Amino acid sequence: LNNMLSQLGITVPTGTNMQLKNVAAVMVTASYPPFARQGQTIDVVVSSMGNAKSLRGGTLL
Amino acid sequence: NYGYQPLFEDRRPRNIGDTLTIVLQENVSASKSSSANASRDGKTSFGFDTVPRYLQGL
Repeated sequence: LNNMLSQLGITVPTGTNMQLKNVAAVMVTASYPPFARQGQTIDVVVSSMGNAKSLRGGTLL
Repeated sequence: NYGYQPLFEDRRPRNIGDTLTIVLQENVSASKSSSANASRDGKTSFGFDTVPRYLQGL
């Protein structure tokens, strides 16, 4: 999250308190199809990877 | 326009001209030693203080 914020233009000081609740770290997996052309779309699977309770209404960045 | 830049990946240097911090912490220490010694003593003696008569010839 700090990497993303820094990339966007906001530098959070280091060694500071930060406890979020609406964010989860996920692994995304997909299947590259045959003869795939750039611009097309595929379906992805999103899976939690640490101590999260649910991904009910989330959005993948 | 700069190229594609990831979002969650750490800021690592990737091309010519990027900067990177080095933390110089060097600490080397080597040593060696050896020795050797030797010794030898000797002391012999013999003395006939009072010789009997029948041995005076020897």
